[PDB]
Amino acid sequence: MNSVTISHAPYTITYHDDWEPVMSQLVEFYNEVASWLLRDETSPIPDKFFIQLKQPLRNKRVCVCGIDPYPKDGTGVPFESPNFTKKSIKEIASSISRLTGVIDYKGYNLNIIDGVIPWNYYLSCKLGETKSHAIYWDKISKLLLQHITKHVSVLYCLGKTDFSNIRAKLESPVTTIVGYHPAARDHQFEKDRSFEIINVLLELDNKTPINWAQGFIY
Amino acid sequence: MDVRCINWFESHGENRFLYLKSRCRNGETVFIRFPHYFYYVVTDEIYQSLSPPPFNARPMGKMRTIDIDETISYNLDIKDRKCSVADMWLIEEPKKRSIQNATMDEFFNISWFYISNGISPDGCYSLDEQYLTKINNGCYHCDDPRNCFAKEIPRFDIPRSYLFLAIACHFDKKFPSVFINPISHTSYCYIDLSGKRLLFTLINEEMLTEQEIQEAVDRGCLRIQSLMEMDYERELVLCSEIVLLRIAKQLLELTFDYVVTFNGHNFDLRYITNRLELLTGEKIIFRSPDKKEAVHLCIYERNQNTTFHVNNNNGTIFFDLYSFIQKSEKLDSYKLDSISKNAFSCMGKVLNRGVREMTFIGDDTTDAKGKADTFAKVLTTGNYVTVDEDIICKVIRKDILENGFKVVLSCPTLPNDIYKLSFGKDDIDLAQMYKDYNLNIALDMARYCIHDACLCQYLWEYYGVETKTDAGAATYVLPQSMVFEYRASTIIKGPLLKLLLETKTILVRSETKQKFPKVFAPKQKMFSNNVLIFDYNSLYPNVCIFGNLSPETLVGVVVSTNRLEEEINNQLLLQKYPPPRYITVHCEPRLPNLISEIAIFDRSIEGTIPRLLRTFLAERARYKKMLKQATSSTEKAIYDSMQYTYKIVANSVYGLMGFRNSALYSYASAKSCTSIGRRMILYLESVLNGAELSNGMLRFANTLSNPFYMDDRDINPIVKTSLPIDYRFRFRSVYGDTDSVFTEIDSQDVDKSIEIAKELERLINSRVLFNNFKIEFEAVYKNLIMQSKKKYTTMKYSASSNSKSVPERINKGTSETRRDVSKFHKNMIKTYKTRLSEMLSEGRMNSNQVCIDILRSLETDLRSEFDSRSSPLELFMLSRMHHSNYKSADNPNMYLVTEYNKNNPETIELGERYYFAYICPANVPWTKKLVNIKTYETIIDRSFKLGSNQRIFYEVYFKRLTSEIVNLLDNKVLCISFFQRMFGSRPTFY
Amino acid sequence: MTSSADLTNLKELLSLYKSLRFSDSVAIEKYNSLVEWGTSTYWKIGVISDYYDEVKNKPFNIDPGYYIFLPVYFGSVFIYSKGKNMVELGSGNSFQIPDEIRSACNKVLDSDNGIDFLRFVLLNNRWIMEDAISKYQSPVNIFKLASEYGLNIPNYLEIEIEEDTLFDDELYSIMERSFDDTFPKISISYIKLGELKRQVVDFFKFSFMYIESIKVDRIGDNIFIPSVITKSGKKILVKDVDHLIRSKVREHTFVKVKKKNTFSILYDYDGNGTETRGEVIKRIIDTIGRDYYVNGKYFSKVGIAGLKQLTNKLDINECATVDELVDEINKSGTVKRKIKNQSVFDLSRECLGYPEADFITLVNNMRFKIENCKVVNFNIENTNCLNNPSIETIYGNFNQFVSIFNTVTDVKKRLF
DNA sequence: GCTATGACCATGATTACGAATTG
DNA sequence: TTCGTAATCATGGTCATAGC
Repeated sequence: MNSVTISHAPYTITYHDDWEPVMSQLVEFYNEVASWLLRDETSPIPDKFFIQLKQPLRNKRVCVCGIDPYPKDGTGVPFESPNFTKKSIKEIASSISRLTGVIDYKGYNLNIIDGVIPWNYYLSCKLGETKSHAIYWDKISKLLLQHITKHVSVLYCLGKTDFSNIRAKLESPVTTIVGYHPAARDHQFEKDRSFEIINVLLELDNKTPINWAQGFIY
Repeated sequence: MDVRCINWFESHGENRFLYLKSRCRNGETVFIRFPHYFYYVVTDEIYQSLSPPPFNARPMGKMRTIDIDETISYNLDIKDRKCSVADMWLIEEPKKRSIQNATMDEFFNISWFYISNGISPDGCYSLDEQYLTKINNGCYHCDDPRNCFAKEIPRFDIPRSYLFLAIACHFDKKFPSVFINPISHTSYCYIDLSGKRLLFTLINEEMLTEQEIQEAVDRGCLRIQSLMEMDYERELVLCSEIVLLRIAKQLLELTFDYVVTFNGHNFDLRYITNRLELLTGEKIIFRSPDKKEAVHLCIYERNQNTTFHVNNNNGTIFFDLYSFIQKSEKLDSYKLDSISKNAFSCMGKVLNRGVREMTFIGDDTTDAKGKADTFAKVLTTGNYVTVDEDIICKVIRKDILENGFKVVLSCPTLPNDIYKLSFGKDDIDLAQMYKDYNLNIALDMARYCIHDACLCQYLWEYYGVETKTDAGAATYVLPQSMVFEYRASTIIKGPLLKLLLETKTILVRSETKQKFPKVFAPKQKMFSNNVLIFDYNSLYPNVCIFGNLSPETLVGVVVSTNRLEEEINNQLLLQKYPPPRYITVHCEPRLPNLISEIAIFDRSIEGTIPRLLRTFLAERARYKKMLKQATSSTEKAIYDSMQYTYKIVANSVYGLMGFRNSALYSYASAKSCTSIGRRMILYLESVLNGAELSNGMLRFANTLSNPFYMDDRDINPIVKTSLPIDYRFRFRSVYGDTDSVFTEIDSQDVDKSIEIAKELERLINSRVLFNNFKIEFEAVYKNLIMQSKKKYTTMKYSASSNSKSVPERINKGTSETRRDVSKFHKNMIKTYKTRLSEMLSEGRMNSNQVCIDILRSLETDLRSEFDSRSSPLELFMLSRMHHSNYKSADNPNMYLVTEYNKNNPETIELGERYYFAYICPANVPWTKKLVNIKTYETIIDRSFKLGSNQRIFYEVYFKRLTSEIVNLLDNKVLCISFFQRMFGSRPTFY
Repeated sequence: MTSSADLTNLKELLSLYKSLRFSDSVAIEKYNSLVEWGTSTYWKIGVISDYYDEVKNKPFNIDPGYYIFLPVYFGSVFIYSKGKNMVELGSGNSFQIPDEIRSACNKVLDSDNGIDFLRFVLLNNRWIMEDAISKYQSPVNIFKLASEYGLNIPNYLEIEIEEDTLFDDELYSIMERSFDDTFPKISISYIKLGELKRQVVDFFKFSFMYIESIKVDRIGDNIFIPSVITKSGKKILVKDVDHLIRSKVREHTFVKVKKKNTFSILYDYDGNGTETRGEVIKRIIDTIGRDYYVNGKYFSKVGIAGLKQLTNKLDINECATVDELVDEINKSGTVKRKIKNQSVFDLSRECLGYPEADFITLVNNMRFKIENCKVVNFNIENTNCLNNPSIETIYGNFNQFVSIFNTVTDVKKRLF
């Protein structure tokens, strides 16, 4: 519940204690880039890059990670839509509906489910482009993904080419399965049912599984 | 239309092709585009059972398939190999499919293209215009490479183009970063097709306040304000950072043939691209020859350590000498300065003396032929010269003679007649010069950067990378951009496939292979006598040829877990499998319960691996013989490159026979090869040890008998020699391994040593060895101290040398660059090694006296140094890089940095290189037991001064010093006694 | 990737983890190999008395209800489970049983997959099922189908009580007399109605007794077991030679004994002795004679005989001459499979009833002079291996072993 | 009764991680 | 790959508890 002051925008980061031991060094990896980030307009606003830091890390088991936020109307927290318009959230909601069997749904937030963390590798992107801020966020992604790995048991990566070199990405060998492209040709995402593979992997290390039906909003 | 190939490369779009870059006689560049397919080998029955017909099928013909799986037998009833003779077809298709019964599924498609079409990767070809269709400017399309590349013409000479670049950025405390540190200087060496060589350097003007621009322009430099108004003829150009980056982008986009940079893939090119994108929204674009695919620069990684590569697709080869040096040669250090020092060196003479500078002369009549020319060529841009590996000199004046060079160097007068000169480290502080930036400093850094750029050219010409690339492409059957990118398991597939196709055999592994699982110590370290070196001529290839060890020639493996069955099995083997048709080799058992394992190999028909090794050896011998009588320098370089390539490829077979995923994997073959090699080295070491040479006779300590089976050779140990009868020599054997053997002789006359070495080599080759095992004389070692072949120091005399010749001071294992011990430590180690070498050569030594000498020398020096306390602090000054990537709980180094930061206005970032030492209050006297030493660590700033109530904790430094000393020497018990008496601890020997 | 094969394999791995036994080798090796497969493709993978509580020895009240009573016998406990081989305690050795028992076990497992395992209590080469645990249903089905097959089953008891039941020594003796079974007993297992937890009770007390000596008695072909005789002359039931060798009994002295209502069993040694194994094994061997060696759980002869073992192990009548021996082997067609599929040296090993480890470490210590597939001479090299007197006895009987090896090589060569 | 084995102590020992030899 | 420093463990004793 503490806070840290920054030279550049948003001038202040509020956070949870679970990021404490490493986030300190974060400041001398943020002041060297924030000058060039603010030159161009970004999605989301400068006040919501670090709102994902609120969620604690002492009760999370499996991680879902993206490559880049939505170019338009991003609200900091990933893989969500207040108006439920985006294609990827529709696809994952349909997959979860087919797996669980529930046929009605109008909202689906990955933040509601316990034991999971909705994450993105790059924390910014200018509208009209994709993964255009890799050089600005490379070391931050290093630090944050490695710190997440210290607690999470299973890692799920969405994307084929974006996550093709995750083996050298981290230093601690943890189980990691890569998903398929959200816009892959032939609708390969429709045949994807990786969630029960995630669950059965979480079976083998003797941990409590996760139920996805609570994440649906009716 | 005659062209010579340069490179072959891939397109990675939705439709993929094969690209060939070639040059004609006049200088024109031609690109050819082929369709690239997926290849498959099938049998006739599967070929006729393919409901969708393949795109095209080619009948390979009769082929014989052999199962090469290995089974363990516990008896003497051995099931024979399963061999199947059938018709086989080779099919080509655009798209990838799965075939359930496809063989030869380990060879690449590019190799299939080369072999099936009969195209050498670098041959000169007279193409036919009938099968070529013009699709663009300079790019043609060919769909039938079988007939287009039919004509073969002899090799001719073609021009080439090169670009070498160097970068100099701004830094003050830490490693440069893109966001805060700009680029100051950028130097280029440029070679076009016309053969003219240009050198230029661009300096940014953002740091050279306007008076300095005006002074530089008045001095002769040129200023530009736009991209289009800069000329390569001018040697120095002053511009802005944006214009500099734009010029860099323009230069890197040209269709060169080689862009060579030392560690440029990790730092230089990446910095240029990132800075260019950061300053302006502009990219560097590479375009395909047919102009339908564009890519951006994005350096990507590979694991082999970590290697970096460029994703270009225009045909240019981006080369990094760092990776090539790491793969090709094993060295102590990989610094550019160290590589330059080891590469360029000469024997120079003193021509003048006095004052603070002296004149050095060098010519072909002093050192060798061509060394002085190389030094003179490097000298054209050189600035600092290293002499005696201790003195760094700033060049004042230089000139190049017709067959040599002359320099004047500022150094203290030192009275001898001949020294050695080399190009090495420069005592230049870039960070200091960046703090007070002026015009003179800018010009000096400009010439430093241009020398760095030309150093890549000098190294490239020195290593012969172009001819090596051509030879590797020709032999390995691979594109020129792929020769130095993969391991041994990938370069062996081409010649292996060619051999399999010509001998029409297929090897099949049909079972999931199991997960199956030595250093030699010299008798004594110090010698004080002459050591003759003999070299085995490719021991593993010849032993594989002699034993016919191949996966398909293995009759079987017999195991036994008890001696009764072992004895009956030996009886049955001698009754059923007798020499010379079969050979039986013992191996160490592969399972804990088994006590004996015997592998049987047939010799009726030559195998596959022995044929490959014999071909490689014969080709290397032919190329050496052809090189010996060659006259032209170009032909000599080509032949040397070819023989080097054959030597490299022929020495990778033994490692591949033990690699599980390799194409030549065989457990029993590798074990048998190792066993026979060890048996041979043991036999030679046993027969040489104790040999005597008296009167006109030479006697060996054991019978000259074949250690495998009886032979018709005479086995009389006494051999008549041709040496004078007055000699009385006794020989001993000390060290021996796979590659070489050492023989000790008690004399210091080197002429007698070399003549006896030649005679003994002749006698061993003619009389002792057998079949195709040979040894050759290498050198004579004087004052040899060794722990192993990794770490030793001695004076080397070549075989073709006389007594009045300059020795080679060979010294390796030690680093002299491992930068966390001390400054006193390294210097005093050098002094002690020199002292050891100087009393080693007296002669009247024996063994347990020089240990005492060194022990009391250490005692006296340590007492004097501890008592006087006269050494300055900086001689005990240590370094460490600071980073927060520390595991565990505390790691008190971070805490120490914290109190230093909170106690001092100076602040250390997370990328600095901070200096530390060991300090203790002066009241403590000399201690015996040691404690946790991290508590004694202190950080030293620039303004820190040693206070009167503390002092340097000498004990750790002296303990490390005496530990490395006691790692040397021969005596044992007195060493632990001394170490106990001084420090009360157990030394860690070896 | 999201191949269904991967998820089916992952369920197979979890099932194997739920059915892992440390004693088994094939299943353990396969599971481990799949572990390396997974940790190579996915860079990481998450990876006896379990149903038995403490034994009750003092009287206490039990909850009224339905009780299933089964007597737990004296003997060595061995295990068998699905998808594995025969399982026992500690050593992991094996033994021979005709395949019709294997067929019956296959019927047991495939007819009902809910049965956890089948455990046997072993004694004097008479080998009968005692109890087992079935999760899905009551344990009635397993032994009722066992007795349906033909093998004997224990006299199970079903007692339904509506009030508190006091479990004292006297009522235990009443139940034991109700069993009226002459075989030795050690405890009673009582099973609830609908609970998978298994619980046992043994009532016992300790006293002191005096021994006279230790002799050995016959059980079966070459099978011999020692037994200690008491003051009262009652036959003391020794589990095996391992039981006595860790009991470390001292002759002509009193020792503690766990006395039953009708029995008095010698229990495991609870002292703090410091005498090492060597001189005490020489003492017991010289007390029992030079003709005896410990081949694990029993003893064996050293007698010459020679020819009178093959017919016993070839499962045929008495033979007199090698010629008629090979003629009978030739005419009897069901035999050559055994003699052909199996080697020679180990045949001469099981023909003489020798232990594997001692004999192999003995044979790996001599030199043998042979001729024409026939051993003629042998000589010993190391003496330290002879520190075990059993090694000395085997070396002494090697004279008969040589003739046995020679004659089996003769018959092997003659037949083919 | 002294001499025997459990918890206490360390010299001398191998085994372990760390982090550099990176540029 | 080597070299260095903690940490852990086992072969040299000693003494309090306790048994023939």
